Amino acid sequence: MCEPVSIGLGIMSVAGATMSASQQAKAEGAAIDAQNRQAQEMIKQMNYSDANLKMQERDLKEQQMAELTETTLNGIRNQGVRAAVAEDTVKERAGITESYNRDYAAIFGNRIANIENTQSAIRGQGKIIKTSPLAHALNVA
Amino acid sequence: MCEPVSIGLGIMSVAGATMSASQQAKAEGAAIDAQNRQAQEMIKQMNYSDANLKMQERDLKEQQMAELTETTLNGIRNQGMVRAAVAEDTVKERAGITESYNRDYAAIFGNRIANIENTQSAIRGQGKIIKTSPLAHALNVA
Amino acid sequence: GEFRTRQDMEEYRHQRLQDAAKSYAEEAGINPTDFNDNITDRNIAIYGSFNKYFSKQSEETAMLNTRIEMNSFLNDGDLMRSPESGKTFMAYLRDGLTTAAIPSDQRAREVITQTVRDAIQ
Amino acid sequence: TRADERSNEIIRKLTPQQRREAIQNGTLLYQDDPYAMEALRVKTGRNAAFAVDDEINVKIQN
Amino acid sequence: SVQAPEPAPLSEEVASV
Amino acid sequence: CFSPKISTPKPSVQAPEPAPLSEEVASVDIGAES
Amino acid sequence: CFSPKISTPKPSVQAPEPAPLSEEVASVDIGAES
Amino acid sequence: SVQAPEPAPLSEEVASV
Repeated sequence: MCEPVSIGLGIMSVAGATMSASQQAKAEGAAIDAQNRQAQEMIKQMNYSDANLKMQERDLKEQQMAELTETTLNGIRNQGVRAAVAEDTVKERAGITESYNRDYAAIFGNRIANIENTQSAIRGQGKIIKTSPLAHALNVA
Repeated sequence: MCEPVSIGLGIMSVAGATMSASQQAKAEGAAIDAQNRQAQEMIKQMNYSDANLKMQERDLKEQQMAELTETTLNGIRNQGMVRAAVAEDTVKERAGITESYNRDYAAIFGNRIANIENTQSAIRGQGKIIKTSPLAHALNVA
Repeated sequence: GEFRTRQDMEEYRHQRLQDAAKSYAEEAGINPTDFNDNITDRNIAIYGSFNKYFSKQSEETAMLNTRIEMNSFLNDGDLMRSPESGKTFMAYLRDGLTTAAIPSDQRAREVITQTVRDAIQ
Repeated sequence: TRADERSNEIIRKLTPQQRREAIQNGTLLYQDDPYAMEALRVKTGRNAAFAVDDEINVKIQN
Repeated sequence: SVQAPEPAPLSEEVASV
Repeated sequence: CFSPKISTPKPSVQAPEPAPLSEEVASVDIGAES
Repeated sequence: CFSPKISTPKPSVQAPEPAPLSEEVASVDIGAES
Repeated sequence: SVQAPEPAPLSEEVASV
């Protein structure tokens, strides 16, 4: 009943969201930082390949590895495909205003085809056509 | 717990890694020094040859002796005696090591230095003492 | 492996030396003001022992970085479903090898062997 | 400033395969090669920023 | 609720008159 | 007497699977050698 | 609320040995007289 | 876990180009 983070969660549970955003931000982020540091520390001491490990170590690693997974912004990370295939201050973009809002004038007058949320939409030879898992699963089987 | 050298274990258990190096050094060296002093005083009383003692003293000495063993730096100690057995610097003079006790890649890669001088007798020396493997040696005799 | 910086080892060694000098001088009845025989041949051993450990730690951290990057790459769906997948992996591997980064070729063999097992679930 | 600069110039004049085998045999090098440290800093920064931004984005979509 | 988030798109297609 | 708050669970991926079979008819021997 | 610190024990050697037998057939008599 | 330590070598042998 004296740990800095063990009272933070309790006081958040009791008081609730009656305070401003920053206090809730810090109170939630403390435990996240602690968890990431612990998991990274355990992972460092390990080996890489799974053919050189015992049973208990393999189970521990496979259980605790998954907390580093990310799902939403993979494409932005991976776009850096351009090097494998070949061999911007918002204003130059079309369909986006300076305040990161949609520009209706161009999209309604000039008949803009698509909106370049990210780079690589200018010109483009990397394709990357959207798919559906179930169609592929039926196709294979 | 009131004992002067026993409270160190308690403060180590409670406070922990937030402490600096010197305090850990004191709190961990007190017990080791006490144990070493007790061991020396207790060994100094008996005889030398183990054919002249009672069985209790034999077992006691065997159990108590292990606290004084050394395993790592034996070669540096024993280097002195072999010199006289066979016969009858300031770091800068060494090659491959800078004054800051770090490796000198320039000399290693340019002058083609065969060996790095850890200790003395690296300069010349026909005594050899070449490393071997215990398991192959054991298989040799059997 | 107990310390993380050279200065900590320096201070720890100095304090232990200062305690041990008196602790050993007391027993014989000898006044401490009256131990520096092979100082060089022990300094050299200590410094080598520290440097090897530091190097091992650094290379392991590099391996952790590479593991995270591989895991991030492997989870995108359409790129794997797209008919251009292996070429990107080979280009990434070649770029990683040709900039130090991945230390030796044993590590490259290990990562190549592991990726096949990963790309099954 | 440092007295190990000469080590830096002679280290820099090496074909990458030479450095690779020198590391592999373990004889020399690893703390004085001016590329690994850059790799660590750049990749650490990328990892931290991307993790934070992904967490906030998924929370907003929640 | 919140069964699964929606991955961010590279670029998006629209239409006009 | 207060305003309780909940926490959003972390998404987890483990691949879909059909329901397990109760009888579980599988190989009769365990061990690589045969 | 606490930060325990572990220590490193000193290695000790007493010569390696295989596992002893169950019956341990040894000399039938006791003492040096024979 | 920990393993047995290793005694400091007397000299090292290296290679070159």
